[PDB]
Amino acid sequence: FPFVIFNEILAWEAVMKENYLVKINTKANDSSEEMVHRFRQLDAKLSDLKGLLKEISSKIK
Amino acid sequence: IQFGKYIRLSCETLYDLMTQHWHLKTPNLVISVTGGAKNFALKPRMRKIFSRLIYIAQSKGAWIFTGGTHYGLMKYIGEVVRDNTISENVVAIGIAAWGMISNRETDGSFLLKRDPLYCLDNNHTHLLLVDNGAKVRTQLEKYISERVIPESNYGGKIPIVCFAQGGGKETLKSINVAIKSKIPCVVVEGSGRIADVIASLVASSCVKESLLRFLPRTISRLSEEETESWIKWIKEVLESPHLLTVIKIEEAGDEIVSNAISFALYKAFSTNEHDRDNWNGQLKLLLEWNQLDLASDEIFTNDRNWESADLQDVMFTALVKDRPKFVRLFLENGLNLRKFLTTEVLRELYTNNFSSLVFKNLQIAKNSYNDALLTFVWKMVEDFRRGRHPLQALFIWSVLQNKKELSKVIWEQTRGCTLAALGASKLLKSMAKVKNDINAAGESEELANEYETRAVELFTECYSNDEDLAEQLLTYSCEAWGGSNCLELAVEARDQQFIAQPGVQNFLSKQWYGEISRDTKNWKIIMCLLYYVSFFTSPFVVFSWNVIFYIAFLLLFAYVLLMDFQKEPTALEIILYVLVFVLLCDEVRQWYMNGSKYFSDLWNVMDTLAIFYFIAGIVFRLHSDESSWYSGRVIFCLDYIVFTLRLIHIFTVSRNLGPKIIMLQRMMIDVFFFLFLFAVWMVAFGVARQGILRKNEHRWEWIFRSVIYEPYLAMFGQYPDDIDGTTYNFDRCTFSGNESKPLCVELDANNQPRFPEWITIPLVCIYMLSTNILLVNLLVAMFGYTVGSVQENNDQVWKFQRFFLVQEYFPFVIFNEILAWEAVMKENYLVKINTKANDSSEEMVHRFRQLDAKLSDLKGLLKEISSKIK
Amino acid sequence: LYYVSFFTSPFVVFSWNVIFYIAFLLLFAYVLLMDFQKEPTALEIILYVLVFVLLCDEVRQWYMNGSKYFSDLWNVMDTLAIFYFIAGIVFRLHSDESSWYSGRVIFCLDYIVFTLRLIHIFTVSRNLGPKIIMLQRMMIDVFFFLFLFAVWMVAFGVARQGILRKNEHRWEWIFRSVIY
Amino acid sequence: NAISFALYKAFSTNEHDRDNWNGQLKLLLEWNQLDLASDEIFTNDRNWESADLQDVMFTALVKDRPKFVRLFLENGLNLRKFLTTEVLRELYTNNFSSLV
Amino acid sequence: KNDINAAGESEELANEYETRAVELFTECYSNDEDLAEQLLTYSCEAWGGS
Ligand SMILES: CC(C)CCC[C@@H](C)[C@H]1CC[C@H]2[C@@H]3CC=C4C[C@@H](OC(=O)CCC(=O)O)CC[C@]4(C)[C@H]3CC[C@]12C
Ligand SMILES: CC(C)CCC[C@@H](C)[C@H]1CC[C@H]2[C@@H]3CC=C4C[C@@H](OC(=O)CCC(=O)O)CC[C@]4(C)[C@H]3CC[C@]12C
Ligand SMILES: CC(C)CCC[C@@H](C)[C@H]1CC[C@H]2[C@@H]3CC=C4C[C@@H](OC(=O)CCC(=O)O)CC[C@]4(C)[C@H]3CC[C@]12C
Ligand SMILES: CC(C)CCC[C@@H](C)[C@H]1CC[C@H]2[C@@H]3CC=C4C[C@@H](OC(=O)CCC(=O)O)CC[C@]4(C)[C@H]3CC[C@]12C
Ligand SMILES: CC(C)CCC[C@@H](C)[C@H]1CC[C@H]2[C@@H]3CC=C4C[C@@H](OC(=O)CCC(=O)O)CC[C@]4(C)[C@H]3CC[C@]12C
Ligand SMILES: [Ca+2]
Ligand SMILES: [Ca+2]
Repeated sequence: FPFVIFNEILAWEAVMKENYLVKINTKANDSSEEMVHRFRQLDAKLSDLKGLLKEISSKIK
Repeated sequence: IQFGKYIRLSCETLYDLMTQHWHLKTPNLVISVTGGAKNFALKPRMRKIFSRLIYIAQSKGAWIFTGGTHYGLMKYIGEVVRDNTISENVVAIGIAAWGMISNRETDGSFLLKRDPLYCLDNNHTHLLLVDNGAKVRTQLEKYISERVIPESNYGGKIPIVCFAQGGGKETLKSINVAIKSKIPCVVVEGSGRIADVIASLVASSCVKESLLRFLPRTISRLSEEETESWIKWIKEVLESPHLLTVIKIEEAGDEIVSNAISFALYKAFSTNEHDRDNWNGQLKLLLEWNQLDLASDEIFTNDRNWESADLQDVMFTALVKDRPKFVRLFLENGLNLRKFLTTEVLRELYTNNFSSLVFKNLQIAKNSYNDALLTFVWKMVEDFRRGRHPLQALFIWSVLQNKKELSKVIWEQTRGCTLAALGASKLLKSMAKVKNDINAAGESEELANEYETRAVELFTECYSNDEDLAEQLLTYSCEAWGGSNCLELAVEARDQQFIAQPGVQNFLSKQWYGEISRDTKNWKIIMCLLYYVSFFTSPFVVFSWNVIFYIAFLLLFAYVLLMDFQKEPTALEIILYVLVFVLLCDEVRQWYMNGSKYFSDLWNVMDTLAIFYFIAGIVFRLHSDESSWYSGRVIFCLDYIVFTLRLIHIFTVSRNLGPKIIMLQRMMIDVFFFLFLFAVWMVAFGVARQGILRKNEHRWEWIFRSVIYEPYLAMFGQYPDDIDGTTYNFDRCTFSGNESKPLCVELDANNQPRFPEWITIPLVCIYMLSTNILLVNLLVAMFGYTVGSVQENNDQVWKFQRFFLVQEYFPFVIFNEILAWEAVMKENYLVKINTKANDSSEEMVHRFRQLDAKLSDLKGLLKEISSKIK
Repeated sequence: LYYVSFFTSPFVVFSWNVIFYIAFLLLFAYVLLMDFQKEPTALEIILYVLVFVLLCDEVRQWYMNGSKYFSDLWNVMDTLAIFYFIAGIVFRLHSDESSWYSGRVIFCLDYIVFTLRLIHIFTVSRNLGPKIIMLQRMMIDVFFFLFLFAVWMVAFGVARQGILRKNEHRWEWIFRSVIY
Repeated sequence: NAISFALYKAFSTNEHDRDNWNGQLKLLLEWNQLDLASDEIFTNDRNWESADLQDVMFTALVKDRPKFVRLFLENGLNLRKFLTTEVLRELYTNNFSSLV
Repeated sequence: KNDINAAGESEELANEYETRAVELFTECYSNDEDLAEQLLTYSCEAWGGS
């Protein structure tokens, strides 16, 4: 006891860190617990429906 | 080149260069049409898609054709290719245009501050430079798609996918000449200029209603004669939508690339008009990719052309390539698993695809932990390796290799699924105990705790129906799949949740009370202590008449030891020699009802040395010498403790003492910490207490009477009774070394006690503070946390060892419809599993999909009425 | 050289520093009780070597760190363990029983400080380990208890002297009856 | 989101500042309108070089525009090239607050 | 500590980047652990001291 006294690893992280930063900046979008964004996507065609009937209203008259 | 290889081409033999001199032939080819994007919005969704794309391309070993320059997506493609190649292989060939390269040289190294030219990308290892004064790239698309590979399930043809995301004329032209060529499988995305136009369109004026919301600032720079030509291209692009696939913004899920690549590769495979008859190739194509919902809807939902007899070669490759949802799809559409699992198919499953890393891990278990079911499977796995309920043999194959989702599929096809959910938990707990890995160990224990909870909810559903039918399942060997029944198989694997459940606990209480009508009262049976003889058949009474025999054994062993035990062994002392032989014979029987798990029990060691010290007591007694006859009585006295402390372990059945005695075996780490602190404090104080006395001999053992023993009595209250001052040399001490009194305080010429007494008095008062208060009262808190923490676990532990005490069952003692009932109830269980994923239904986003299915039908019906008025 | 590579892991280097330390305390025990004559005997000098080893091992902890070594609390106690030991050799080598006995008392009081290092050495053991660090959280519960006990001792002990009455009381018969 | 949208809609339609994407970016940087700066300025690949994106980057750091620092890096900006020895000197002497 | 809300928020962000490094390393360790354990020994081109 007194004798005691007297490349590939970086590339491996770069793939896995990239999948981490991807997983962060989309999980705010993968929250998605409200269909109020999908509610916005519904009424995008209801203006197109009434406008297409307004365009056919000029063709009969 | 230095910043790879390059070549300056001119507008077939290109492919002869890239393969015979350069790298390997490919089973895939993904092409990202861009390159003019010196500026590119690398959004996290566009970053997600092209990072999962190259990971997909590395599983198959593709080439990737990009723009080749150092900006935008091609810089990002090369960065993800380079990191994936270092950590099959992806080659990222760039195809640039040689008039747009900045610093042309003619092993040449490559290197103005606002140049409109392009820097070459560093991480494209092979570059193609087209000379002039897009064409040869699309011709290289058409040649590789016509290149015939015989070892493929695509019909050959080297599956080519084109990824369109950007905009401009240079890609809009490159989608037409893609689609004009056969099999481009162009895939568009919902982010970009042109790729957002073609995504929205899936009339000549209706096209220009789009592409001005998406490309408003390039048509104002365009002539009127060219915007009809731009409309003319998107006319031809939208002509064949079976080569166009969209990755929508709303599908921001997982595997959105492989659900877009394989959908594009299937849409250009089902429309060749000679492979539409070939449903086999479309199934093997849909099996490499994980597209299950396309393989069900497009292949199996017509009843068109199959026999469920050539569904076997696609089944064998669905097992070994880990397709758990496709094993389930082949069994839903008709596949006899007891006929598919021949003796040859299991031989090809146990020799080749059974990984030898698992088989060497079972070679570890042949010496480390020798069990009874492990030696049952070793003959079976080495039966086929040396080349019967075979469906459970496939279940063994899938649970050993930790295939979690596949084993849940094969579990639902067994005939005892109530049984095999425990035997899988036994095999998995063996492998999770042989620890050479950490995440593989931490997941194999997880799946062992899935199949244990799977067997728990099975049995509570079994028990909430007819319980005598449910209790009859626990006794079946079940055509000898395992060694033992469903009840003992949870015991060998220590499935404590399965025995703490109220079905088994009510079963064991019925088996312990025996023929006695259960729940009379516990008092009335003791008041009752060939119908009179059948009372004395229940193991509750056989237990009680082994306690009464044991207490009367101890009362005889008491009376022999105190009033009897003369020089020769008297009359009653011989009856004690008979009663220890009975307890010796009862431990011979426990060496006969078990081989070596009897020795694995701790308390079945203590009762052997209880007999071993007793038979040593008869040896020291029969010597007729008081130098040895008295030491015979001392061994019999010390043996009385070991026999009386067996009355603790006998009363672990009592439902009141029972949990508390097993609770007592959890305090032994709180005690051994307390004894460690107390022994160090005893030696530190007891040796420093000898700054009072001073001599050289001290008997070698007057030290331990004063250094160890006298501070030991201070814990129960002794407090240095008359050595710590104003107690002179009147008695208790010798000055000499005789007699056995502890020797005197060191003195002076004044014959005064030399010890300073301002040091020894606060030394004792510190020690009496610590070990009597700052230590024992600490032990209560560490006891008090233990009963707070392990109490809900001790109930499961006591209910677990409650089985062995019922399993154990006076010298006269020593010397069809049930399967049909489970088949209905198991069928309602497997129905309830595979629809509860659909009965989750907590989001109306599926109903949101059902809403807009008619809004296209509404606007289209108004488009159809628009032609009738005009 | 496979037998020697067993003795390279720090688990064994820890164990052979415990066995050395326990045998240091067993020698320090046997010197303090049966030995320790007027001149320092044969075995007593081997104790002077073993305290120099623990002095050199604290020099090394003053060399693997500069001042975070002193920021540790338990790396202060083992320095005054050596400092009271080297003070013990000073009071011993005087050849005067007025001072030679007080050399043995310092060596006796030093035996507590060296034995209470065996508490801090066994904070690795995964069983005693959490509980010894748990023991350093009770010192605010104890110092509250000692505060309540000392105020109750003085309030009762002084009011216990509506029994006796004198004027001198040695200045220290009070503490034998009011506190002790 | 209503003031800056109104100020942008009357800035992109002057027919002499529609060529000036630099002024429409500095306008959209004072207000925190990120989704308008992405969709209306960066989603055409119309006219920038990612070399005069540096003066708008330096004012996106010192005026605490965290979502616009992210927007300039998504659309191409070499941060190891933008952070010269001079830019860090102008970041450690002036905008590095001396209370810190 | 000369402020209170600035102190109570600077300790919060220190506990964000600590939990950010924890979920990084559990993702590092659930992959190849000898690769993950080799990260803990790198000076990493001498950014910090240790
Ligand atoms: C000199 C020696 C050999 C005589 C032995 C004396 C005791 C060791 C024996 C005789 C009386 C026994 C007890 C008599 C009554 C029972 C109640 C029994 O608890 C229950 O029955 C639970 C239900 C209930 O509350 O009644 C558990 C064992 C116990 C305590 C026995 C424990 C061991 C005892 C104390
Ligand atoms: C002079 C001597 C021989 C007479 C002493 C009488 C005992 C030897 C008898 C009378 C009460 C008996 C006990 C009464 C009931 C208990 C609890 C019983 O455990 C139970 O699970 C039933 C009680 C419950 O479940 O609440 C096991 C037997 C036991 C220990 C019996 C063991 C033997 C006992 C102690
Ligand atoms: C903090 C509390 C909870 C702990 C209580 C500590 C006391 C139990 C100890 C600490 C100091 C001790 C005293 C310190 C030294 C003296 C003198 C001693 O007599 C002499 O040494 C004579 C010296 C002289 O006067 O010349 C007798 C014991 C006595 C009273 C001790 C009595 C008990 C005391 C008060
Ligand atoms: C006169 C003096 C100097 C002699 C010293 C006697 C004790 C201070 C020593 C000798 C025996 C030692 C113990 C022997 C065995 C171990 C077990 C060890 O615990 C474990 O190994 C945990 C794993 C397990 O349960 O085995 C912790 C230290 C401990 C208690 C030691 C603590 C200190 C002890 C009591
Ligand atoms: C006459 C004297 C010299 C003989 C006394 C024997 C002890 C000096 C030896 C035998 C048991 C040893 C101990 C056995 C195992 C422990 C626990 C070990 O801590 C662990 O983490 C391993 C145990 C675990 O992780 O459960 C550290 C060393 C230690 C204290 C060892 C220290 C030295 C000990 C006490
Ligand atoms: Ca037994
Ligand atoms: Ca130290």
